[PDB]
Amino acid sequence: ESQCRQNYHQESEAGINRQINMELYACYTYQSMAYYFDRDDVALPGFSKFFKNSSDEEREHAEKLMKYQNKRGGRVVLQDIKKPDRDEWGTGLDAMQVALQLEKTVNQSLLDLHKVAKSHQDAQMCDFLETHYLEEQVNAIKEISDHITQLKRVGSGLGEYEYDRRLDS
Amino acid sequence: ESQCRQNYHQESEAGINRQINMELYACYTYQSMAYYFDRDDVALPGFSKFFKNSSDEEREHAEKLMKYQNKRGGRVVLQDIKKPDRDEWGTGLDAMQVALQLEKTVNQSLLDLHKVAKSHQDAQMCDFLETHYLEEQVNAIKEISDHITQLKRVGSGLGEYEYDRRLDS
Amino acid sequence: ESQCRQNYHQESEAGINRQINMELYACYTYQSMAYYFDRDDVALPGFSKFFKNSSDEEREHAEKLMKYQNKRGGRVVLQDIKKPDRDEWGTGLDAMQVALQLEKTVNQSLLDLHKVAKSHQDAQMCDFLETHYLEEQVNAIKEISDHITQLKRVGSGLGEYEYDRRLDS
Amino acid sequence: ESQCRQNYHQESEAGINRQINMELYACYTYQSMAYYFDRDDVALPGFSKFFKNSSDEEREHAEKLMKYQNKRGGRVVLQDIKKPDRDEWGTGLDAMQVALQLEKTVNQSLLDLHKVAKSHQDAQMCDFLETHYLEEQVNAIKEISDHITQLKRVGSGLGEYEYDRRLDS
Ligand SMILES: [Fe+3]
Ligand SMILES: [Fe+3]
Ligand SMILES: [Fe+3]
Ligand SMILES: [Fe+3]
Repeated sequence: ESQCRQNYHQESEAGINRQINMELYACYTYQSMAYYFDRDDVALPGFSKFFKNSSDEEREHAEKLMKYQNKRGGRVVLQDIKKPDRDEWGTGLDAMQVALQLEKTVNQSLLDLHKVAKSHQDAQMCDFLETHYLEEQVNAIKEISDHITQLKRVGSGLGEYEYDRRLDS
Repeated sequence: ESQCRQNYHQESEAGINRQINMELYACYTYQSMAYYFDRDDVALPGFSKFFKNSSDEEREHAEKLMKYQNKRGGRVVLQDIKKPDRDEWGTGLDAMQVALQLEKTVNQSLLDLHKVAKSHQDAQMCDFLETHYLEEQVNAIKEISDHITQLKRVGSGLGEYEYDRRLDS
Repeated sequence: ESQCRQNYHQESEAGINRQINMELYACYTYQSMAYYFDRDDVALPGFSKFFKNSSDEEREHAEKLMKYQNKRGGRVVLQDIKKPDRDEWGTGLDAMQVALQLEKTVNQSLLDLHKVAKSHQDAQMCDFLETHYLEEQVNAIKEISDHITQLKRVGSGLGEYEYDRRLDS
Repeated sequence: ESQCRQNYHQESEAGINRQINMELYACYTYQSMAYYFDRDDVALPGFSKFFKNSSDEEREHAEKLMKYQNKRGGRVVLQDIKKPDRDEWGTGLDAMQVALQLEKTVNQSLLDLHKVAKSHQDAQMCDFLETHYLEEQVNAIKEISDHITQLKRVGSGLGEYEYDRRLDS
């Protein structure tokens, strides 16, 4: 047993490893959308940049969990990173609806994992997830929702071009 | 009864006073290690400086609890500060193992006291301890653990000299 | 058929996707080594930083291939990313030997893919791989080889500690 | 026989003169599109600026071949520059489709000429074309292709006006 370990349950630890894989899956999907919108027959560089940055943030989320695992005395165990669901992602509106459901999926995995820690009375881990994970998801979901509403307002064609310019700046 | 007092249980208050004394005990032990490594027959100024700073942080921890006690309407009641366990602390590796067990002791006293506050539904006090106490202990324990692992890697003699240079910068 | 496509053979295209997956696999193994050395019972932060940066570079390599794929009119197709071979990586010297064999694996794949492009007379793709991929692998293999030679010179114990300081500074 | 000449085949030399004329023809067509969009009944100053710059780049490409010709010991021989194919170029989307087919024509000629040099084992000339000509054509074709995709997204009318602002800014 690790010399750090104090108040850190086996179940919390494996949840972290589960969530790490979840973040990496999010990162992989976002990265696929990014280069999907870089395609010459899509050509939406603002959407492309928005998802590339979303990707880099999910990967940052994952490494902080890895860092946390070590801080508490857990051990990182990595699984395969499953490829994204689709190879093509449709219109800009389509990919953002996928993004919303993705972020909500991640939020649920995080809310479940907060439950494990509260159950085991892991107060520090609860605050860790409150401060560094749950608040980001709430902002991320609201922001993507706003995007969805705007993409429906402007419609297709010129409207989708104009919103892409908005993500590009 | 204090005009501040709201949602602050008698048991939470006396736990604070208990923890204050615990922090001061930590400060006193660290201060003893600091000047132990300042001895001419020990002469490890980097270890000396590491523990002197650890001491100053524990004392800062204690005064913030005193400040908190007053914020909530409690009353600070101070007890004797028991002298440290040992007068001499052995090698640099030895004193860090003592430090780890010390920090873990403090972490347990804090985790227990978080339980009192959660039990009394003292949400504000839980966040106070999450934000300002529990996260520091997790970082402090991990950092001391790393030190222990390194002190075993470099061994005694020149290796302990080299690590002391690392704490001195 | 993409309006971009000119002189871009379907076999070259599928190799890019192949190499993309290989780079991502390299990235994943380095990420694993990085947080392996961040463990409290390993505690080699220099080695940890070296592999975290190596990780970030492989992902950079992968995104430039995705970018290239789109430039030539190909289409990115992502596969799973297989978990790294090991969960623990031993000593600093051990993980570097793995890194050399990893880099050589990546170099071999890149060399094979340069063959596919020269066969199809894809001159631009050859220079792309020459300029942005083959030169880095040669430098990377040599640098890791130097690291291996040095880690054997200093031996274990204090010597592995000293080299970790060299990777950190 | 030039005192420079080494490993420079007469067929490579005559191809350079061939390509010089091709670059100048590209330059001339872009110059025509530029002032086509400066017409008061077209009035697309962004498109006009984009093609004026494209014009200036092709002439730059041509002068570097003349410069190269002299470096290797060849001799520049200039032919007529044929008027552009059209006098009017239609919509912004139309002229970009012409531009893509133009760039691909130039790319094809450059690829053929790279073949002539590799056959004659003119390694330096291959890298010259790889470094200074083939990479730019790949980027140019992709950028124009992106433009084509966007001009179809925004449609005509306001959409063509908005994209013109994007090329102007
Ligand atoms: Fe995330
Ligand atoms: Fe403390
Ligand atoms: Fe690589
Ligand atoms: Fe040109």
